[PDB]
Amino acid sequence: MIQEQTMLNVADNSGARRVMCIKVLGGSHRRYAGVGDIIKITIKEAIPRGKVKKGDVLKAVVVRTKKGVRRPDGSVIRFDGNACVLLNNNSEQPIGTRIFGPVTRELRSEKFMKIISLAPEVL
Amino acid sequence: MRHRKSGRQLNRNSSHRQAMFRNMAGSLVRHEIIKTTLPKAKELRRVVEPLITLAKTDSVANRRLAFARTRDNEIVAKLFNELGPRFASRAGGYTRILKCGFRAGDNAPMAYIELVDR
Amino acid sequence: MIGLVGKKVGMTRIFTEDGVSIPVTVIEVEANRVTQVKDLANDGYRAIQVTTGAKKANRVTKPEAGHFAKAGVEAGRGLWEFRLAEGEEFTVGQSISVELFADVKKVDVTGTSKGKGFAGTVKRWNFRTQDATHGNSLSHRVPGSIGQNQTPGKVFKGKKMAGQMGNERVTVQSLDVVRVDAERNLLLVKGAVPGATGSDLIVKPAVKA
Amino acid sequence: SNIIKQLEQEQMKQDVPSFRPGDTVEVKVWVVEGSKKRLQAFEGVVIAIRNRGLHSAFTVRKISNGEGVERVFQTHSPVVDSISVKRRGAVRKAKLYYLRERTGKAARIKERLN
Amino acid sequence: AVQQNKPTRSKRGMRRSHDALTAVTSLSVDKTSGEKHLRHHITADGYYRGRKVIAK
RNA sequence: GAUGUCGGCUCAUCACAUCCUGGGGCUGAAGUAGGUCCCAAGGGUAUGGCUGUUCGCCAUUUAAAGUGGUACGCGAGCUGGGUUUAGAACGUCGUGAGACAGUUCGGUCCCUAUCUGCCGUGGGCGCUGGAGAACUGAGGGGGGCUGCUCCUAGUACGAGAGGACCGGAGUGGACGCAUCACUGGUGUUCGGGUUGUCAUGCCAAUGGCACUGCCCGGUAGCUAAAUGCGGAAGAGAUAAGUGCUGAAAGCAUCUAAGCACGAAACUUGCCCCGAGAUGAGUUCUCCCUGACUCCUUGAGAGUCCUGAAGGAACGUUGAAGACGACGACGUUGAUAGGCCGGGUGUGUAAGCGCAGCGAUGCGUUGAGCUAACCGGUACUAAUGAACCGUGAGGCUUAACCU
RNA sequence: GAAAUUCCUUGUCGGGUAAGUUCCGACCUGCACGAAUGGCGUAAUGAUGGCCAGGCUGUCUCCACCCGAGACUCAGUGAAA
RNA sequence: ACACAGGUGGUCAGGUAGAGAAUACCAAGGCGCUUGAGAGAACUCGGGUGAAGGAACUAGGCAAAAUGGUGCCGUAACUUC
RNA sequence: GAGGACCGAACCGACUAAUGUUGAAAAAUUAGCGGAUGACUUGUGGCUGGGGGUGAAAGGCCAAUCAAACCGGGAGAUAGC
Ligand SMILES: [K+]
Ligand SMILES: [K+]
Ligand SMILES: [K+]
Ligand SMILES: [K+]
Ligand SMILES: [K+]
Ligand SMILES: [K+]
Ligand SMILES: [K+]
Ligand SMILES: [K+]
Ligand SMILES: [K+]
Ligand SMILES: [K+]
Ligand SMILES: [K+]
Ligand SMILES: [K+]
Ligand SMILES: [K+]
Ligand SMILES: [K+]
Ligand SMILES: [K+]
Ligand SMILES: [K+]
Ligand SMILES: [K+]
Ligand SMILES: [K+]
Ligand SMILES: [K+]
Ligand SMILES: [K+]
Ligand SMILES: [K+]
Ligand SMILES: [K+]
Ligand SMILES: [K+]
Ligand SMILES: [K+]
Ligand SMILES: [K+]
Ligand SMILES: [K+]
Ligand SMILES: [K+]
Ligand SMILES: [K+]
Ligand SMILES: [K+]
Ligand SMILES: [K+]
Ligand SMILES: [K+]
Ligand SMILES: [K+]
Ligand SMILES: [K+]
Ligand SMILES: [K+]
Ligand SMILES: [K+]
Ligand SMILES: [K+]
Ligand SMILES: [K+]
Ligand SMILES: [K+]
Ligand SMILES: [K+]
Ligand SMILES: [K+]
Ligand SMILES: [Mg+2]
Ligand SMILES: [Mg+2]
Ligand SMILES: [Mg+2]
Ligand SMILES: [Mg+2]
Ligand SMILES: [Mg+2]
Ligand SMILES: [Mg+2]
Ligand SMILES: [Mg+2]
Ligand SMILES: [Mg+2]
Ligand SMILES: [Mg+2]
Ligand SMILES: [Mg+2]
Ligand SMILES: [Mg+2]
Ligand SMILES: [Mg+2]
Ligand SMILES: [Mg+2]
Ligand SMILES: [Mg+2]
Ligand SMILES: [Mg+2]
Ligand SMILES: [Mg+2]
Ligand SMILES: [Mg+2]
Ligand SMILES: [Mg+2]
Ligand SMILES: [Mg+2]
Ligand SMILES: [Mg+2]
Ligand SMILES: [Mg+2]
Ligand SMILES: [Mg+2]
Ligand SMILES: [Mg+2]
Ligand SMILES: [Mg+2]
Ligand SMILES: [Mg+2]
Ligand SMILES: [Mg+2]
Ligand SMILES: [Mg+2]
Ligand SMILES: [Mg+2]
Ligand SMILES: [Mg+2]
Ligand SMILES: [Mg+2]
Ligand SMILES: [Mg+2]
Ligand SMILES: [Mg+2]
Ligand SMILES: [Mg+2]
Ligand SMILES: [Mg+2]
Ligand SMILES: [Mg+2]
Ligand SMILES: [Mg+2]
Ligand SMILES: [Mg+2]
Ligand SMILES: [Mg+2]
Ligand SMILES: [Mg+2]
Ligand SMILES: [Mg+2]
Ligand SMILES: [Mg+2]
Ligand SMILES: [Mg+2]
Ligand SMILES: [Mg+2]
Ligand SMILES: [Mg+2]
Ligand SMILES: [Mg+2]
Ligand SMILES: [Mg+2]
Ligand SMILES: [Mg+2]
Ligand SMILES: [Mg+2]
Ligand SMILES: [Mg+2]
Ligand SMILES: [Mg+2]
Ligand SMILES: [Mg+2]
Ligand SMILES: [Mg+2]
Ligand SMILES: [Mg+2]
Ligand SMILES: [Mg+2]
Ligand SMILES: [Mg+2]
Ligand SMILES: [Mg+2]
Ligand SMILES: [Mg+2]
Ligand SMILES: [Mg+2]
Ligand SMILES: [Mg+2]
Ligand SMILES: [Mg+2]
Ligand SMILES: [Mg+2]
Ligand SMILES: [Mg+2]
Ligand SMILES: [Mg+2]
Ligand SMILES: [Mg+2]
Ligand SMILES: [Mg+2]
Ligand SMILES: [Mg+2]
Ligand SMILES: [Mg+2]
Ligand SMILES: [Mg+2]
Ligand SMILES: [Mg+2]
Ligand SMILES: [Mg+2]
Ligand SMILES: [Mg+2]
Ligand SMILES: [Mg+2]
Ligand SMILES: [Mg+2]
Ligand SMILES: [Mg+2]
Ligand SMILES: [Mg+2]
Ligand SMILES: [Mg+2]
Ligand SMILES: [Mg+2]
Ligand SMILES: [Mg+2]
Ligand SMILES: [Mg+2]
Ligand SMILES: [Mg+2]
Ligand SMILES: [Mg+2]
Ligand SMILES: [Mg+2]
Ligand SMILES: [Mg+2]
Ligand SMILES: [Mg+2]
Ligand SMILES: [Mg+2]
Ligand SMILES: [Mg+2]
Ligand SMILES: [Mg+2]
Repeated sequence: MIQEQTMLNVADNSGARRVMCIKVLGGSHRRYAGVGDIIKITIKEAIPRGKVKKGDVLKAVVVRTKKGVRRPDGSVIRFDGNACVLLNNNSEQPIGTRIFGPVTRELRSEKFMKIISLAPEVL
Repeated sequence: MRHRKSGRQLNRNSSHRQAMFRNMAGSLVRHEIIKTTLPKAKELRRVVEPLITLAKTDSVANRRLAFARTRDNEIVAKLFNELGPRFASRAGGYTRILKCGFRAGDNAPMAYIELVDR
Repeated sequence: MIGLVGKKVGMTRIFTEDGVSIPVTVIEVEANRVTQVKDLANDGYRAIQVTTGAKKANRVTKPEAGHFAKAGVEAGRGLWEFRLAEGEEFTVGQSISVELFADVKKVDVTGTSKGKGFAGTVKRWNFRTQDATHGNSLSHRVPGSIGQNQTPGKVFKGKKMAGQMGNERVTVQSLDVVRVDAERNLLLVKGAVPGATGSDLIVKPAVKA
Repeated sequence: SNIIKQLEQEQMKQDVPSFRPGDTVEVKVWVVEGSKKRLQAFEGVVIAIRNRGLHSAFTVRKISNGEGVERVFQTHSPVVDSISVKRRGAVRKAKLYYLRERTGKAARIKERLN
Repeated sequence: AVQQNKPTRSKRGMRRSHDALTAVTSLSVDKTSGEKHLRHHITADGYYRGRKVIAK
C-alpha cells in the first residue's frame, strides 16, 4: 500500500538505497500501488559508484510490502518493509543484475520474469 | 447504532456504574427487598443473580471471588450461609421486579426488586 | 421465471480442491406454497402468490386464515407475489422447492438492508470532512454550503442531506449459484446479500444473465 | 446455527496437530508453476492462533534471506498440505507480536520441556 | 435567526394541536382487594394479582 | 436608519461556443496518426513544488485534465494567508503634523431558525358499512465514465519503416450499492502484566485512586484498508449523415407522394419510491341479520339491548429506532433477564505440596475467570380483564334474473 | 548592496527540490544604501521574522471505532433578540 | 447587579513515595458543587485507540504526536575565552 | 560563594490554540507558555488634578469613561440637516 511520498528500500544492486514514490501509475486518481505495480520514483540515497545517482527520476516495481498480498484461499503474506526494484524509464527492464530478499508469485508474468529468476526465493 | 449491545450506561461513567451496582447488590442481599428505578432494577438482576449462583458452591476461592465483587464480608457470609442454600434447587430467577408508580421528585418510574422467597 | 422466498441463515466459505475459498451466503429455502393464482380475466395480470414457513394460529387473524383455507394450505409467515412469464403455469396449493434453481447459474437477491438510523452526510453520502485543525470552528463533519445565492434563492430537490439510512429494500444482481441442496432446503450464493441474519430474502433468476 | 454448523463440519480437516504460540512449525503448501504441482516448506515461529472452527488460522514468522516475513495460513485450506511441529516453545502470551521488534539473540524462545 | 413577522394566534393553536394529553385507557381491578390500579403495577395497598406482595 | 471583500475549503447547479468518450462530411485522408467542419450535454473530466494568490511557470500523471453562467455560486456553512483601522520600521515625499493599489513584522470573523426552501419522520381526516392482507402502476427518482493486454493479425495498407477498421475475450482505474465469511481497526462491559499509594486486623489474597494509572492481548457489534455485485445487452423513435424508387423540370435529383439505414443525447429495458393517482384504482379473505319512542318527517333525533371482525392500550422486547413509526412475543409462552451446556478470549487462578537462604521455579493445571455469541431451559417478568370499533351499509338509471 | 530599502522583477548566475515568486551564496543595472534621526561586523541572548532536515504523528490520503458531557424523550421551573 | 467557574494581605504545615510547599495516594478535618429520570440518532464539545503511508495537510507542521529522570562515557564550528 | 546567572513550585505575568461570544465571566476557562534575588513582587498609609497630572512613550493610564475625566451650571448653545 504505497502512495506518493512513501519511501521504499531497494531490492536490487542498482546502487540506490532509498527511493521515494512520486506517482502511482496507471489511472486517474489511482491511490495505491501494491506488489507487482509500477511506480515513478526519485532516488533519495545511493551508494557512491553505483549505476544510478541521487536525484534521478525513473520507474520501479514494488516487490515487497508491509500491507502484504492475499491469496485465493484467504491467506496473507506480509513483509517487514516495503521494497522495490528499479526499472529503466523507457524499457521497464531491471537496472541491476542481482535481486535481494524474497519476492512473491504475483510477479510471475512475462514482464518480471528476470526478477523472478534472479530472486533467492519466491513465495 | 447499538446493534446487539448489552448493558445500560445510565448517564454515568464505567467506574461510577460499577461502584453503584456493588452498593445496590449489597443492599438487596441485606434487606431482601429494595425500591429503585425500574431501569436500575433490571440492570441489578444481572449483578445480583450471578452472585447467588456463585454462592451455591461454598469454597475459599468462591468466597474470595464474591468478596472481590462485593467488598463486604457480611454480604459474602449471608450469600454463602443463607442465600446459596435457600436457592440451591432453583435454576436462576432468584429475584422479581414489581412496578410501583412514579417518584414524586422527578416522575422517575419506580420498582421494587426482591428475593423470590422473601 | 418465478423466484422463491427464503431466509438469510448466515455466511460461511466453501473451500474448493484447487485451493480457492469462495465466500457464500447460506439461504434457507423451504417449500413455497401457492396460495393464489392471478390471471388477466379477474386480476388483469398473471402472477402467483406464495407463502412459506409457519405461523402460530393465535397470531393468524380470521381474514388471513380464511385466505389460507381457501387455498387449502397451512399458514406461513407472510405472502409474496411473483409475476409469471408467458409459458409458466401453476395451480393453487402447489409446492415449489429450491430445486427450481437446479440449473440456474446466477440469481438476483432482494432484502431489507440493515438499519443505520439517522445518518450524517459523511456516512450517508460520502461527503468529505472539513479540517480537523487549521482554525476550523465547530464545522468538522457538517455539510458545508447547501446552495448558491439570490439566484435561485432556494435549495434544490434531491439535495443530499442527513437523514434515515438503511432499513430499505435492496437488490444485489447476478450472484453466482454455488450450491443447490434440495435435501437440506439450501441455496448457497457467492458473496453477500442485504439484510441481517434471520431476515427474509427474495431470490430470482438473474434478470441480466 | 445447525445448517451452517453442518456445512462447516463436513469441510473441517481431521488431522491438524496440536501446536501452541512459540512453537516452531513447518507448513507444507501447494505451489503451482504452469502444470506442475509441488510442495514448498515454510518454517518459523507461531506468533498467533485464531481458533474459529472452519475459519481457524495461524500466523508464522520467519527471517528469510535477510527479510522478516509473516504468513497467515487458513488452517483448513486445502492449499496447506501439512503442518508439523519442529520445536516446542515456552512463552506466556497467546500473541507474540513483541517478536516483531526483536532480532537475533533478543528474539530467542526457550524450549518447552514436557 | 428570528421571525420577520409576529406569528398569529391561529398558527400558535395549530402548532399546539398535537399537545393534548391522553387519559389512561382503563384501570385494572385487583382480583382480591378490589382496588383499581395501573395495569402491571402494584396497588396502593400493596397487592398485585391478588397477592399481598408488600406490607403498607 | 449597512446588499460583508480576494483566495482557499465544503457543497454544488445550469448552458454548450465539446476537453474525453459516441456518430458523421471533406482532407494536400495509403496505413498508424492527424487537420478542419457538422451532430451530440449521457456520464466522466490530475496530484504535487513555488507564491495569500486567482492566474502562471515547473515536476509527474490521465481517456481527458473543457469553456462559461449561478451576488466574478457558496463567510446566519468553515477559514482569514491577501486587501482595508489603531503599534513599529525601511526606501521615498514633505520644514512639519503626516503620506505612498511601495515594501516590512504584528494585529477580536456574533446569531438558540419564525417563514419559504430542502433532507428525513410522524399525527389528522379523506377515499361512502367496517376490517386484515396481497397488488396494479399514473407519476417521480437513481444509474449511464473509461484504460490496458490478448485473439482476429504482423493480416488489410505500405517500397520499407511501421501498422489497422469491423468483431471477440480477459484484466484494471475511478465511482456506487450491499455485507462481515476472510484480512484487519476499534473493542473504558472479557482476561492478563505492572508502578506509586490507601484500605479490607495481619500473612496470603483482593478492592479503590492515579487519563481505562500505565500497558499487552481480545468477544459480540460497528466498520475499510476487507470482498461480493453494478454501469450493459436488447427494443422504439431519431440528430448530423447515407441511401432506394421518383416526378415537378422527357435529363438529373435522398423528397414533392412512397420506402430504408443511422449516435453514450430522447422513449424504454435495470434499480428504488409510488393510489392524497381527491382521476383517492384492483384482487382475496373476514365480521355485524334486535326492540322501541319522539319530532319540524328525513341520508332526523333519542332510549334499552347488543359490542363482531379487528384495533389500540399495557407488559417482555428487537442488527427497528432521536421521539413517533416498524418487527417479534404475552403462560395454548423461548419475548427479555437468569440458569444449564458449548464456543471464544486470556494464558496454567486460589489453596495445598515440593525445591531453593531468598526473589522465584515446579506439580496439582492449558488451570481459573470469561460481555454483547451459539444450542437449550418456564426459574423471574410478560394478568383475568377493561377500552375503542357496531347491529347488513344513500339516491338515480340501466342490465339482468324476477 | 535585488537589502525590514529593487519599481522594472519570479532580474541573472550558483546551491538545495522530481519540481523552489520563499530561502542561502553571489553579481551590481543602488527606480530610491551609506557612516552617532550612525555605517559595516559581532560570541551570547529572544513566547522575535524567514528557510531546510532528523524524529514524530488522524495535519492529511480517508476516515473508522470507543469513553464521557450536551443534543433527543419524560417530570418540575422557565428566558431572548 | 446574581447563592456569579473571577479577585482578596497575614499565620499553621501530619503519613508513604519524592530534591521539593512539584506530583500521586492518604490523615486530621471538610465536602459530592440546590433540577432530576431515561435514551444511547445526526451534529457540537472534552478525551482514548488506529491498518498501510508519514506533512502528501496548510498561508504556516496550526493542532496533535514526540522528547522528558539520575549517574557515567562523550560532545563540533564559532567565541567577547 | 559572585550573578538584572541557570532548572523549577508559590508569586508576578500573558506567547499559542480550542472553548465561550443572549458567556459560568462587560476580557474568563482549559492545555501548553515567560520571569521567578530583582530595573522583582506585595500589604497599609501618603502625594501629584484636567490643557492638568503620570507615562522604560502605547496618545498609554487617571474608578468597566480619555486626541482633553466626572458632576453641576451658561443651557431650550447652535443645527441652511
Ligand atoms: K455511503
Ligand atoms: K460551474
Ligand atoms: K468526439
Ligand atoms: K473527422
Ligand atoms: K455530456
Ligand atoms: K502571479
Ligand atoms: K456580491
Ligand atoms: K465570518
Ligand atoms: K445571508
Ligand atoms: K455559523
Ligand atoms: K502578536
Ligand atoms: K416567507
Ligand atoms: K410532513
Ligand atoms: K474492458
Ligand atoms: K470482519
Ligand atoms: K472485530
Ligand atoms: K493496588
Ligand atoms: K482476606
Ligand atoms: K434518384
Ligand atoms: K386507494
Ligand atoms: K421510522
Ligand atoms: K431466556
Ligand atoms: K482458549
Ligand atoms: K501452576
Ligand atoms: K495454582
Ligand atoms: K481456557
Ligand atoms: K543588488
Ligand atoms: K532604496
Ligand atoms: K531556485
Ligand atoms: K540626530
Ligand atoms: K557601532
Ligand atoms: K521575543
Ligand atoms: K533567529
Ligand atoms: K494528589
Ligand atoms: K434518545
Ligand atoms: K439517542
Ligand atoms: K515596599
Ligand atoms: K499624557
Ligand atoms: K467615575
Ligand atoms: K480637560
Ligand atoms: Mg441482546
Ligand atoms: Mg441527564
Ligand atoms: Mg479511574
Ligand atoms: Mg439499526
Ligand atoms: Mg479532504
Ligand atoms: Mg470563535
Ligand atoms: Mg473543533
Ligand atoms: Mg421565485
Ligand atoms: Mg423587513
Ligand atoms: Mg407541541
Ligand atoms: Mg433596513
Ligand atoms: Mg453544438
Ligand atoms: Mg470522431
Ligand atoms: Mg447532465
Ligand atoms: Mg438532457
Ligand atoms: Mg439512455
Ligand atoms: Mg517542502
Ligand atoms: Mg508555501
Ligand atoms: Mg462570489
Ligand atoms: Mg464558477
Ligand atoms: Mg451566505
Ligand atoms: Mg490577514
Ligand atoms: Mg491606500
Ligand atoms: Mg506570524
Ligand atoms: Mg499581514
Ligand atoms: Mg461564523
Ligand atoms: Mg399518514
Ligand atoms: Mg403529483
Ligand atoms: Mg434522472
Ligand atoms: Mg471500491
Ligand atoms: Mg462474525
Ligand atoms: Mg484484531
Ligand atoms: Mg485495548
Ligand atoms: Mg462483569
Ligand atoms: Mg481489566
Ligand atoms: Mg500482602
Ligand atoms: Mg480512596
Ligand atoms: Mg483522592
Ligand atoms: Mg429507425
Ligand atoms: Mg427520374
Ligand atoms: Mg460506456
Ligand atoms: Mg394470557
Ligand atoms: Mg502460577
Ligand atoms: Mg490474578
Ligand atoms: Mg502442564
Ligand atoms: Mg460459560
Ligand atoms: Mg518586488
Ligand atoms: Mg529573485
Ligand atoms: Mg534562481
Ligand atoms: Mg540574498
Ligand atoms: Mg537609512
Ligand atoms: Mg538617507
Ligand atoms: Mg558625519
Ligand atoms: Mg546625518
Ligand atoms: Mg547622522
Ligand atoms: Mg542602530
Ligand atoms: Mg548589517
Ligand atoms: Mg526578555
Ligand atoms: Mg421540559
Ligand atoms: Mg449554587
Ligand atoms: Mg464565588
Ligand atoms: Mg493571592
Ligand atoms: Mg507532604
Ligand atoms: Mg498539590
Ligand atoms: Mg477524615
Ligand atoms: Mg455520545
Ligand atoms: Mg471528537
Ligand atoms: Mg492519541
Ligand atoms: Mg495510523
Ligand atoms: Mg494493535
Ligand atoms: Mg502502524
Ligand atoms: Mg518516518
Ligand atoms: Mg506542501
Ligand atoms: Mg496543497
Ligand atoms: Mg505546536
Ligand atoms: Mg501532547
Ligand atoms: Mg535569573
Ligand atoms: Mg502588563
Ligand atoms: Mg494558564
Ligand atoms: Mg531564561
Ligand atoms: Mg525559571
Ligand atoms: Mg474645567
Ligand atoms: Mg500613533
Ligand atoms: Mg478606564
Ligand atoms: Mg477641548
Ligand atoms: Mg446662552
Ligand atoms: Mg437643544
